[PDB]
Amino acid sequence: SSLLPFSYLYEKIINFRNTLYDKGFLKIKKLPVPVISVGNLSVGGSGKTSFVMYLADLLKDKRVCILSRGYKRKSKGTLIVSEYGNLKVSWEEAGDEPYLMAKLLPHVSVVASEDRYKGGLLALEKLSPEVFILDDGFQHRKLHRDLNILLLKKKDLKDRLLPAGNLREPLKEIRRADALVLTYQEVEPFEFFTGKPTFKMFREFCCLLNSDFEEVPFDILKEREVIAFSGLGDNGQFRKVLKNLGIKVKEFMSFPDHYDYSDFTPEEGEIYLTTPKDLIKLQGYENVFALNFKVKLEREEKLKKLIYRIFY
Repeated sequence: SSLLPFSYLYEKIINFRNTLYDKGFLKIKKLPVPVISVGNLSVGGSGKTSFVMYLADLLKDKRVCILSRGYKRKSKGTLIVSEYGNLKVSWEEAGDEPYLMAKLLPHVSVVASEDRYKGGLLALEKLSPEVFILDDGFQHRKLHRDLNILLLKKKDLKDRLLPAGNLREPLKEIRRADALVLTYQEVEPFEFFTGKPTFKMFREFCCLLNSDFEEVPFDILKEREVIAFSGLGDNGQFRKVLKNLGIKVKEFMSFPDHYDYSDFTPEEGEIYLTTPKDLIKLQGYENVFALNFKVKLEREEKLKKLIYRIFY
């Protein structure tokens, strides 16, 4: 209960901030080329990362560049992670999120930068792309965006601001979005009424991903028990997924959050499962995999059309 005052305080700061942006007291910068945004209001499991990839496949016909956050100080403030598939740095230097994104999109560039506008400059100069994509840039109002997509899960509506709840901004800020994406339909379906474009989003278990991030069937799991493991405190969520899919787990294994899997030595002739985020660190050990979900989006044709109009 003692956290609610802080929440009230936090609300004042955030609303004040947004207010400044609403009435043009703070500058919103513009890039010479189009900019699409993807984000959400809360912390924790979001599904934004899933959408970005799906989005990228819709722009396969064009020159795409991702503008990642690349959290932390150990960046220049700007850095090129991938030149259309080709990784130019290590996962240690680039971070887990951008690196992973780079592999999953072999035909797309990735740029890590705290400041996105600065990321754009380097982008246009060297890679010369046609379109940008902001992952988790809904709060980043510093940079203008033609298409501001916002993601919402059923939990978000029933949640509160930090530090009590999980929201970073009040639900009233939904209005800023140009289009909505209703997430987690596969477990908790719901509708939302705005007048804005709206799309129902499902995630479905499709296959596995090996270390080279090439798809392999999940039939290999049948009639075999597996040894699952997770690098951090996501185990409660990870196990839940394993249980719902109907995968038989003989044992679970948890590791320290910062564990880089340097000293692990896998038994021969055994199958292992883990998270994609951790899989990137296990290139070489030829019998470990990760779960792979793909986005099933209704009214796909309409979404492209939404996207297709911003290029003029």
